[PDB]
Amino acid sequence: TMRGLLVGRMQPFHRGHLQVIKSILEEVDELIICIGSAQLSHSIRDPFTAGERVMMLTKALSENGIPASRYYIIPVQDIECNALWVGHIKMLTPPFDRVYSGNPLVQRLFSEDGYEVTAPPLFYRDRYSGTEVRRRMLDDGDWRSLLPESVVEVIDEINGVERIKHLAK
Amino acid sequence: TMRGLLVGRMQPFHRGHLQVIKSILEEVDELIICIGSAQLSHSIRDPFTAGERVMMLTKALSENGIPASRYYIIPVQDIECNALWVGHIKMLTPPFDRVYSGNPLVQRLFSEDGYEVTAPPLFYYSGTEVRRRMLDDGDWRSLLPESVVEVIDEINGVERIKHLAKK
Amino acid sequence: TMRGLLVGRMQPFHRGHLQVIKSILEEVDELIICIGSAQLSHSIRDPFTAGERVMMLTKALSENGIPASRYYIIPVQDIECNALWVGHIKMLTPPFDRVYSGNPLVQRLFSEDGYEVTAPPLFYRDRYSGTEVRRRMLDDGDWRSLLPESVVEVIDEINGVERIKHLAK
Amino acid sequence: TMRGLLVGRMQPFHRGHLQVIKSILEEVDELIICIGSAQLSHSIRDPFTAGERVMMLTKALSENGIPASRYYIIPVQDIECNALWVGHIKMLTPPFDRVYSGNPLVQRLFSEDGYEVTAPPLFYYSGTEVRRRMLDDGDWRSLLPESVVEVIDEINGVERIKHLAKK
Amino acid sequence: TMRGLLVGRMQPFHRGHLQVIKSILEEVDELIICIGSAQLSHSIRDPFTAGERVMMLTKALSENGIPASRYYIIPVQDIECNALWVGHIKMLTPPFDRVYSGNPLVQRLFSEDGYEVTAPPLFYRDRYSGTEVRRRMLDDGDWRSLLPESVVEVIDEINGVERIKHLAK
Amino acid sequence: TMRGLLVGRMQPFHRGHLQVIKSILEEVDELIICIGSAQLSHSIRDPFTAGERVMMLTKALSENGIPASRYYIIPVQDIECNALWVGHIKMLTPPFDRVYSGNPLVQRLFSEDGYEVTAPPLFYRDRYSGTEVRRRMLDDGDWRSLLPESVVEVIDEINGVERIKHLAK
Ligand SMILES: NC(=O)c1ccc[n+]([C@@H]2O[C@H](COP(=O)([O-])OP(=O)(O)OC[C@H]3O[C@@H](n4cnc5c(N)ncnc54)[C@H](OP(=O)(O)O)[C@@H]3O)[C@@H](O)[C@H]2O)c1
Ligand SMILES: NC(=O)c1ccc[n+]([C@@H]2O[C@H](COP(=O)([O-])OP(=O)(O)OC[C@H]3O[C@@H](n4cnc5c(N)ncnc54)[C@H](OP(=O)(O)O)[C@@H]3O)[C@@H](O)[C@H]2O)c1
Ligand SMILES: NC(=O)c1ccc[n+]([C@@H]2O[C@H](COP(=O)([O-])OP(=O)(O)OC[C@H]3O[C@@H](n4cnc5c(N)ncnc54)[C@H](OP(=O)(O)O)[C@@H]3O)[C@@H](O)[C@H]2O)c1
Ligand SMILES: NC(=O)c1ccc[n+]([C@@H]2O[C@H](COP(=O)([O-])OP(=O)(O)OC[C@H]3O[C@@H](n4cnc5c(N)ncnc54)[C@H](OP(=O)(O)O)[C@@H]3O)[C@@H](O)[C@H]2O)c1
Ligand SMILES: NC(=O)c1ccc[n+]([C@@H]2O[C@H](COP(=O)([O-])OP(=O)(O)OC[C@H]3O[C@@H](n4cnc5c(N)ncnc54)[C@H](OP(=O)(O)O)[C@@H]3O)[C@@H](O)[C@H]2O)c1
Ligand SMILES: NC(=O)c1ccc[n+]([C@@H]2O[C@H](COP(=O)([O-])OP(=O)(O)OC[C@H]3O[C@@H](n4cnc5c(N)ncnc54)[C@H](OP(=O)(O)O)[C@@H]3O)[C@@H](O)[C@H]2O)c1
Repeated sequence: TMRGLLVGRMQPFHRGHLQVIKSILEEVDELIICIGSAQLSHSIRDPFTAGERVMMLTKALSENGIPASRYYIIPVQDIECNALWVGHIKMLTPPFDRVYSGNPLVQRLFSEDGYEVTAPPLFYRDRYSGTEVRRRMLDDGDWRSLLPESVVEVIDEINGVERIKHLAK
Repeated sequence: TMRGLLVGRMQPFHRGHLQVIKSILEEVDELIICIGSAQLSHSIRDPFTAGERVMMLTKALSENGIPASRYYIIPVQDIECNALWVGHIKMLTPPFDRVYSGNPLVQRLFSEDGYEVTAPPLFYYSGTEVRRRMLDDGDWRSLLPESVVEVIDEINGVERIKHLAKK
Repeated sequence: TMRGLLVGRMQPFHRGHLQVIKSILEEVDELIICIGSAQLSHSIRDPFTAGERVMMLTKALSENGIPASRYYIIPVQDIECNALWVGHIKMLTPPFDRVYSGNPLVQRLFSEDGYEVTAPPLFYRDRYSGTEVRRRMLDDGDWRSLLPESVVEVIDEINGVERIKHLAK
Repeated sequence: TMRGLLVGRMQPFHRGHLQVIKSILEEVDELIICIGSAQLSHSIRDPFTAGERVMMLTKALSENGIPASRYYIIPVQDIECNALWVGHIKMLTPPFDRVYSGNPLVQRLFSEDGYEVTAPPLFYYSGTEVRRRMLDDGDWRSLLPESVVEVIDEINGVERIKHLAKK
Repeated sequence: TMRGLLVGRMQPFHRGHLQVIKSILEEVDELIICIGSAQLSHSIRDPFTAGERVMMLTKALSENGIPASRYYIIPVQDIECNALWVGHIKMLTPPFDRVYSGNPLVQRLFSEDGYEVTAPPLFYRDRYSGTEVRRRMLDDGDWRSLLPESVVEVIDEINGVERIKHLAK
Repeated sequence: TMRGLLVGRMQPFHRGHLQVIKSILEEVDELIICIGSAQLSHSIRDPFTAGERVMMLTKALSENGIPASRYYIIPVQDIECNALWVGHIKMLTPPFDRVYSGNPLVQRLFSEDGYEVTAPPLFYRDRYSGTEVRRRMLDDGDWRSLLPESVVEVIDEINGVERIKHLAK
């Protein structure tokens, strides 16, 4: 059993993330998906709580017919010590074989701990990113079209738009 | 629409826990399952890491016919302040309506925060017996779902607990 | 200006504590009162939150005609490092000259940091202590008579008795 | 019976803050005053310790005619999780009914937790001006209650901030 | 370069520890010595601070002619997650190859992380242990004969006996 | 016995630091050397772990013939409360008499706690500083000539150049 790992803030989870995830699922048996910076919420850059993001991911992966036997969803708080972050991830996750990240720090930390590391198989453009999603939530643009419907429903339930607009005053 | 919450150490996850979970799923649309004391591992009482327990639960709920749309699995570290623990849980979980616990402290903490609280529908198969059988070469496997046994083989759980029990 | 310091869990604040406080106020201009183990609540030994204990002290000292200019009330969480606890107290409090404690560890920590340390001027018996108060709350004894009335009112408002009884099941 | 809450860094406590407080006390029976960012000291922006600020507030509210039965003064450290901060405040404070803040984050956090929230009744005297005058030998004293000036003399606040502003 | 690691509380550092250290130095080029439970001080079981123990070890190893090029002395606080403790040690130390410990937990944690683990080459009897040292400090026994002279000098300077006696009241 | 204290990040330890250390050793019997920001690693500004820096200092001071009896090397994590940092240092170190620092904050914190504070006896120019070392590591300049040979050897073993280059992508 070959297990990959992916880590991202997912503020919020959007179609870009999902596309990356599906691409990774072509080359691993199971994917561990870590929601990074789980401690950060209620800012313009990081509006949603760990729990809200768990909800988004859990619903999105279920709505798209990905079998539950092929993924794990795990919130992970940042820590002060970079040299310990890999150990922190390992404690919170099933054993894994390969890490997917385009981030140099994430790459290097996992590589120094002896893991295989590769870039994600797909890169999405800025117009489909979290920054664009949040900007559209703020400016009454079409944020919904950038997200799976199951994520839009989470955002409606938790009043995500009202939250982010209030925080931008 | 109606979401329940359950919290336990699950050291390890056994057929008892699964029976309770299925029973709760007859009363709620979705169940949030929190793995408590996520920080504790590598002792006789708490042998498995948070990650290992996430793995056990994820596999066990998938192997049994439970749709993924009906549960969430969330590791939760203990904190020093009891008066903050409910807030900690809330931050880490989807919104929920009702808590299932037989533990007086858990009940009272959630009750003071305005949640409906009730005992689990079923009382049972115990973690103490599972761990004792792992230590004494008893039939621990029969107390667990097969998917959990497979996790324990992969992570060398028995060897771990036996080593930790030395002098 | 001569400033004393006193530290206790005050679970809850009872007439014994108050008697000690009044005795200390005969020999200092101002008394800093620290509520220790501020992080502990919702147990048989430590039922009340920091905030609840602040309330108890603030009300009790006001009801008994002690002028506000003569005291400070400060919640203090325990820390893991004993060697740092005095520094932690100092950061959270006004400057002070003398510490009142009968506890050997508290005495020694403050003495090693160069403070004058003395035992409290009065010692109350076990039958008037927090242990007796909590035991009476549990067993339907006369807990009210061990407390100032203003503290009884705090306990009624926060449902302290119901809390402690539930926790003892 | 009706309890308000106010939160600010109070670096230092000045006549502005006191005016706001007196104005709030016309609308509530009791006011909980939280000294925020209690962990920050010894910078140009945040020169004073939690303890020093507790001292300033305690003395200033006593010197002005405010009865002790009408307020509580509580230092509160910042925490990493915004979603926990309200729970943190609640643990450290008496129960309260209404929050006074002009800060959008503070407003929204308390509002999501079910509290009534409103802007302070008065907008003003600023901490930035006080600190600038301490640094540049201006008339900082006139911006503060006399009891606060006395705290700052005792703790050598001016000398501290001047030393910290060096190269 | 073959590097060993040893970890102990060293409350205080005594001749037994030193004997073990010298035996280990016959088998490795360099020895990393970690002072565990660095956060604990001012109790009967753990009287000395991290700093005081660093002082004891530094002085003792220098007085006994062990070259400075052959050891490292590193204080290490305990952490709540056993699954992170090895990562915590690794962050605070030079790279190492082999761990010396008789403790089952320490053995298993390091072993799971891929390190070679072995028992210490020598075991000292109870009569020469920290427990006996501390007991003799309390009861006016001959504690000095159980410690290197350089450690005795540290304990005199920091008033260690006076401390532990006060804490036992 | 007169004991000084020095604190710096030492990212990495270079000849400038060593020169300052030797100058201080003309004025004190013993020097406590604290490695500050011990929690920070794996960034352009702070590339090396606490352990790696302990290794650099231990090797450099031993290669240059400074007797082991004249120094202590101690990693110190930053903390959020400036008013506690001196207490944190004191817990982790032997007792000391005088602090050497050019940093206003460090000076004032120690000074408020009653310590004698002075500037270091020597100031090295920017061209010999950590910033210049790290810049040369990144840009294939002569970084080696700015460090003691023992430190170069540490950096080769831990692949420090490869690390910092990867982190700069
Ligand atoms: N010491 C520690 O605690 C530590 C150390 C290292 C990393 N971490 C954490 O690990 C998490 C992940 O690190 P990160 O740097 O990747 O943070 P991140 O928040 O996930 O940022 C990565 C950036 O790249 C974008 N991105 C990710 N995958 C992409 C793809 N396939 N194509 C295009 N753009 C892509 C993201 O866009 P979107 O805005 O669309 O998501 C985001 O703008 C973070 O929470 C970080 O804080 C923690
Ligand atoms: N401040 C804080 O951090 C805080 C505050 C409150 C609670 N917590 C945490 O929350 C968790 C919940 O506490 P808990 O005591 O309920 O969990 P627990 O540690 O799993 O203990 C419950 C005990 O009752 C058993 N049990 C649970 N459900 C049962 C059922 N339906 N029938 C029969 N037996 C049942 C368990 O058996 P098994 O061994 O077989 O599972 C276990 O022995 C703990 O991890 C605790 O640390 C933390
Ligand atoms: N590292 C750290 O964080 C650290 C280090 C040292 C101390 N502390 C904290 O400092 C606080 C105070 O320490 P403590 O040992 O005094 O704890 P404590 O909870 O205040 O206990 C002292 C005991 O003596 C009793 N007592 C106090 N004053 C008395 C008097 N005048 N006459 C008779 N009985 C009296 C108290 O009785 P009642 O039950 O009636 O109150 C209690 O039973 C605690 O919260 C402790 O945790 C923390
Ligand atoms: N997660 C967390 O830990 C968390 C989350 C939210 C907030 N907080 C904390 O809570 C505190 C509250 O935030 P805050 O931004 O309101 O406090 P703040 O840091 O005091 O900032 C408010 C600013 O507005 C000014 N101000 C306040 N009330 C005013 C009034 N009635 N009229 C005119 N100006 C007024 C203050 O001036 P002066 O300088 O003169 O006082 C200050 O410049 C902060 O310490 C923050 O760190 C923490
Ligand atoms: N999660 C975590 O933070 C974590 C996990 C594992 C371990 N640790 C820490 O690691 C450190 C070391 O663990 P430990 O279990 O070895 O603790 P320890 O307290 O340093 O040693 C345990 C006992 O063994 C004795 N001993 C050690 N070496 C001996 C020898 N060669 N011959 C005879 N007796 C010997 C010690 O004697 P003396 O009294 O003479 O010293 C002590 O009584 C501790 O600080 C522990 O807290 C931390
Ligand atoms: N609350 C807290 O946790 C707290 C409070 C205060 C300070 N600290 C910590 O204390 C440590 C030391 O503070 P610092 O401000 O001195 O930081 P630093 O980063 O160690 O030094 C500051 C700068 O001064 C340079 N420098 C040092 N000594 C010099 C000399 N003799 N001649 C010329 N340049 C010299 C350093 O050069 P190089 O680049 O060559 O090294 C560096 O560029 C830091 O780790 C800091 O984080 C922590």
